[PDB]
Amino acid sequence: VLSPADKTNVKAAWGKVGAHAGEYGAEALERMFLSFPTTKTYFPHFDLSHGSAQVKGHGKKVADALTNAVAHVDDMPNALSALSDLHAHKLRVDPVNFKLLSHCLLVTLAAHLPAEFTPAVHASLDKFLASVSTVLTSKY
Amino acid sequence: VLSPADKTNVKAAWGKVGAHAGEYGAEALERMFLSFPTTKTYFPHFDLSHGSAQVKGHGKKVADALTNAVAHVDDMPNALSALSDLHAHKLRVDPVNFKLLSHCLLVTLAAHLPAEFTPAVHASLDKFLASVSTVLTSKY
Amino acid sequence: VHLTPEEKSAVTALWGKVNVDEVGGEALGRLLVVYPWTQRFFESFGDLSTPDAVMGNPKVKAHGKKVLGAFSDGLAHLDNLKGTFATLSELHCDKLHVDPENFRLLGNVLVCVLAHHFGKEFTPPVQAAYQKVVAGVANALAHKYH
Amino acid sequence: VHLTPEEKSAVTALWGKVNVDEVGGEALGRLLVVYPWTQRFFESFGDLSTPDAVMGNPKVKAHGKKVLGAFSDGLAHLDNLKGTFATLSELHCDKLHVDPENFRLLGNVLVCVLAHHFGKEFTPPVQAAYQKVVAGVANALAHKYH
Ligand code: HEM
Ligand code: HEM
Ligand code: HEM
Ligand code: HEM
Repeated sequence: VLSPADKTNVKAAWGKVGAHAGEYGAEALERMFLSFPTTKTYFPHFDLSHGSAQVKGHGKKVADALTNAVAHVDDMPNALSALSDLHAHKLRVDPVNFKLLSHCLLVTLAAHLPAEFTPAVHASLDKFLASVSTVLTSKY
Repeated sequence: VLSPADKTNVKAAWGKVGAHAGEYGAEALERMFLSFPTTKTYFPHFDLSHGSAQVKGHGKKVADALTNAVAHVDDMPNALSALSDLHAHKLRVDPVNFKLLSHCLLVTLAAHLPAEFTPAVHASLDKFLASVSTVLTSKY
Repeated sequence: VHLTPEEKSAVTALWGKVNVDEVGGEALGRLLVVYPWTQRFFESFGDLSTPDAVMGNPKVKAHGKKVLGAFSDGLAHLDNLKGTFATLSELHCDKLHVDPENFRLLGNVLVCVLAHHFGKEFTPPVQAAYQKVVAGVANALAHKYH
Repeated sequence: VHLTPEEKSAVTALWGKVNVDEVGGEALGRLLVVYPWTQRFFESFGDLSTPDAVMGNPKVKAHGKKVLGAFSDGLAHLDNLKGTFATLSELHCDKLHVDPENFRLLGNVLVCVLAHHFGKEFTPPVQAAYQKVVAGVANALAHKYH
């Protein structure tokens, strides 16, 4: 579940992120790969070095998926249907890894939104990312 | 998600369990309390000894909730609404604990259904119990 | 890990009844079927399209033997699981890069296999003792992350 | 746990800038708000009805100090975390009965608090080094389950 409060908190947070969405996505990816090196095995063909155009490009895609989820918060399974299929079936992502990327996305937001990242907003974002992760892991 | 195959597997499994539902529930509880002693703290006022009428009684309630979920597999959040509220809000059950009880429920079924507990049926039951657990943890 | 004598007895007594040529491939097989992302680390093994495919698969049955071989080993060395699994940790951690939650899962699947095969014999205290074992093995395998 | 010199530097340099009277209660507070089941082990502390209640609560701020005290300690003893936390493990495991996943969560919340306070300074390599630390602390705290 996501309360109306959680939804306004999440919308608010994404509002302030603004056009930095893609860049924060790339940063969250880098945080994940450095902090949790096991996640690197899903991207053997990427250059994962700092400044990698491939991480940057992929960060924008991750952020765009998250924004699409925010924009359709009440029907995420439908919105995220192809992505769920991709990650469970083709990519076979270990469900544990969604928790790790979600934490790095939270770290990234915290690192950039000193005002917005209140305890309440932290809580709402955590639930939002857990709901996305639930969707993305629904199709094994 | 639960495919039509998963649903027929789960229905089949519950069919063979039959009137032993409550007894298996009590057994699953005992397996959990012995294997995962941390779970015992949620039942300070229970006698948890073997043969405990309180474990037996509570086992029947657990099994009846599971059967109600099976019986309304396509609308579990509605069916399990009060139970989700109870466990998240009043009881504050650590979400990790649902995984542990789910494993003991699987062990119990395996211990009693040599014919039914095929690899495919194992898989369907795991997904069924993960869906119930998802519902019961949706309301923090 | 600390097993009491009654715990050691419960484990050892059942473990001598185990078909070491079969239980291993049954546990590994079920793991690949129940937790399909684990099939990421086994594309080589061939037809994993179906449960029958995975279960009736040679490389699975072949490999589960060693896997089962590992658990037997540590059952003799609850005192020194870290020392026992030292090598194999760098294998799954430094070389394979596998999350330690997955070792807990294999352990739990092995427990389900033991219950399936022993039925009534796999009582709640016997399960409790086997949980300590697979917990200790999973942890020792993950020491190269710790 | 093995921190490289650059990892040790990244951690130590930031850790000296930390307000030890505040960060502790911020991390603990957020844990109780974000993961509300953790409030099961703290009914005594009073008004935990709201985030403002929890955050603006004396017993939380009081207790987070010690909690933060613990992490500082282990930051001096990455060589002997098990030896460092020995006592406190029997406390949370044998006496309190707490799942080790929860220690990982507190560690992650502390990392979010560090990022919030240090912003740009909390770079991805600095985070990576802090993750090794909180991972090692969480594991050492759970040794009384292992
Ligand atoms: C909030 C969680 C996640 C979101 C929103 C997300 C989003 C996306 C999106 C939008 C793509 C687009 C691919 C494309 O269309 O070009 C993608 C691909 C991919 N994702 Fe994720 N993802 C998430 C979690 C994860 C995790 C945890 C992993 C593994 C650690 C992962 C691994 C991959 C891989 C390997 C690809 C394909 C990379 C390639 O070869 O191009 N994802 N993801
Ligand atoms: C498949 C998962 C679960 C199911 C189907 C389930 C079902 C139920 C049901 C039907 C009740 C009924 C209470 C009543 O109406 O009298 C109950 C109560 C309760 N459950 Fe669960 N439950 C599950 C998981 C858990 C877990 C993991 C824990 C903690 C380890 C837990 C702890 C409790 C407690 C403490 C009560 C109240 C006990 C009392 O004081 O009477 N439950 N549950
Ligand atoms: C649970 C998730 C696990 C995964 C995903 C995994 C993955 C793998 C992979 C990919 C290999 C190499 C096989 C190949 O492709 O040639 C391997 C080897 C092996 N694994 Fe696992 N592993 C897991 C857990 C375990 C555990 C818990 C044990 C024993 C306690 C174990 C015992 C072994 C052994 C004994 C070998 C090979 C020995 C040899 O070749 O000399 N594995 N594993
Ligand atoms: C993460 C979940 C945790 C929970 C739910 C938990 C729970 C508790 C509880 C109930 C107490 C007793 C407080 C009281 O009611 O009087 C306590 C004490 C304490 N905890 Fe935690 N704990 C957790 C993790 C940690 C971690 C990771 C650390 C440090 C690394 C820590 C450090 C301490 C300290 C230093 C004390 C008391 C010291 C003293 O009183 O002498 N806790 N904890």
